[PDB]
Amino acid sequence: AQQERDVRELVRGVAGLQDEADPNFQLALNFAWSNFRFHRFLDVNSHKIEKTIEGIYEKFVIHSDLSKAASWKRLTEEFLNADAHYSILSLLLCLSDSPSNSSYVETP
Amino acid sequence: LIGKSINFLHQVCHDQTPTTKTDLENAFQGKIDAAYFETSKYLLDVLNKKYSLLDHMQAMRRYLLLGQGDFIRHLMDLLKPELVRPATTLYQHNLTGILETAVRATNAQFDSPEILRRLDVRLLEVSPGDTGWDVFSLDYHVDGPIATVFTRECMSHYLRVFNFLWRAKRMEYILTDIRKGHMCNAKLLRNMPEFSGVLHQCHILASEMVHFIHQMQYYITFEVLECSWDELWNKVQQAQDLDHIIAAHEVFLDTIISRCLLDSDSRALLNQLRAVFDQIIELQNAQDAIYRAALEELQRRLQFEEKKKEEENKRIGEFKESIPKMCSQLRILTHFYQGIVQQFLVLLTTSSDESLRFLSFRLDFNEHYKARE
Amino acid sequence: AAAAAANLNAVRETMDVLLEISRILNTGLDMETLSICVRLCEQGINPEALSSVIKELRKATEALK
Repeated sequence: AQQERDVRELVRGVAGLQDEADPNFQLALNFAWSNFRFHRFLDVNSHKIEKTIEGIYEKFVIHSDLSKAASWKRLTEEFLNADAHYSILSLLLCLSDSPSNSSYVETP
Repeated sequence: LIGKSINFLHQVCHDQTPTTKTDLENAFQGKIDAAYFETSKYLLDVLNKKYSLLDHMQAMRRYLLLGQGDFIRHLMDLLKPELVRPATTLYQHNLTGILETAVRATNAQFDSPEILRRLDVRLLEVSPGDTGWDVFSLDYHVDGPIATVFTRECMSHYLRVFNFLWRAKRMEYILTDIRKGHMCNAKLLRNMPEFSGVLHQCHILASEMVHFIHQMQYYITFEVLECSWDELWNKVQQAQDLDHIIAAHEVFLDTIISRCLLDSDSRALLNQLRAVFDQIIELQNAQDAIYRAALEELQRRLQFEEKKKEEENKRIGEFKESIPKMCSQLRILTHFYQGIVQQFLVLLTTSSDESLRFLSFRLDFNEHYKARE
Repeated sequence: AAAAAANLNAVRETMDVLLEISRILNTGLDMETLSICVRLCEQGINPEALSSVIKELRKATEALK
């Protein structure tokens, strides 16, 4: 119930389709749910996600980005304390990754 | 110290001469110094010959500190077309063999198989983004008894300095490609009365980049890997303890971190230095952005001559439209670069006591930035 | 009660942690869209399934340009 409204709002936000009476909204939604029900991936391996997180930290340390390395270790260690964790992490990881070298600018 | 040395000599090296040999009527000052002498001297000898500590250091300068130069340029020269293509379709299979062609061509081929075996490729910390030029790294594996002098935490320093001196030696080659484009193309553009201005403006702007990428790159040569190498070579060549090797090795790495811009305080200076890495790849594109229009038309003009065997007046006209925008753009780029390098120098003056202070006098003799202050 | 309202505060704090994680990985997501993705991950789904869709609609917003 909540999940259906969630997939609606994801189409609205991500695709920029704020009118549900657009046929493109319903086509993107049908695409979304059909992709969701096409089970084709293995389940998330928490250990591989952990290894990837550590490797991101090492890449930060290698490039002498000390504030981003300290931030990265700090945020990942706080988040991993109270499955879905590794899911969201992997999700973000594959989603763009784009300027992982850039965009440091650690405000907090 | 003595008991640790003789226990290490049994449990690790496994080469044994069996039973290696007022206070309380004073036998201590007689026994202990002789024992200390014999034990430590044998331990140093057997570690530098049975597992060869020194030959690894010489290939840690040539390979990891990139100080060889012949291998390093010819390797990267053969490695350019791979790195220009994005790194998701690049693997170790294509790394090790082009390394091998470089190795058989260069001075590396004569050397011992141990140090050559211990150089092998690695991928730089694989993460999506398709950064083709960034994905390459050397992993030097130490798994002997000498691992204790070449521990994994100071190899990380080797990796970091290798990374910075990968970026810089990439940019230098981009720059000399610009300089090569000048000496190849411009003897064809002497037949242009209008592009002469903008190409000449690029000639003038380029030499400041060349200069900035050759003053830093002689400070990095002759004070970062020539003085540091010497003082380290002294402090290894005399040293008469395992501790004495290790505790000079560590601070040699730290001192080179202080000489370059990779300290926690000199991050601000490193940002200024990265802003010169912006402009060089910018100017590289602009130089070819000339030729893809400018050189392109003259062949078309030749074919227009073959037609005859009013159109081209408009090609003159659209160029007299195009030239001022490109020239003024180049002007603003020049201003921007000079201003940010002045901002680099003004923070540079008081950072460290001597090392970074000397760099100010290297990068400016002319005192252009006393007359542009 | 109170600790049930301290928990809604501690989830918003963890969400701000995720907001910095979102930008240092450089995702296109922000506070609004990731709020949807969290509830979806509560219901259970492949993250590789959600991400391919988001990779599609972020590039199918240029068919709505």
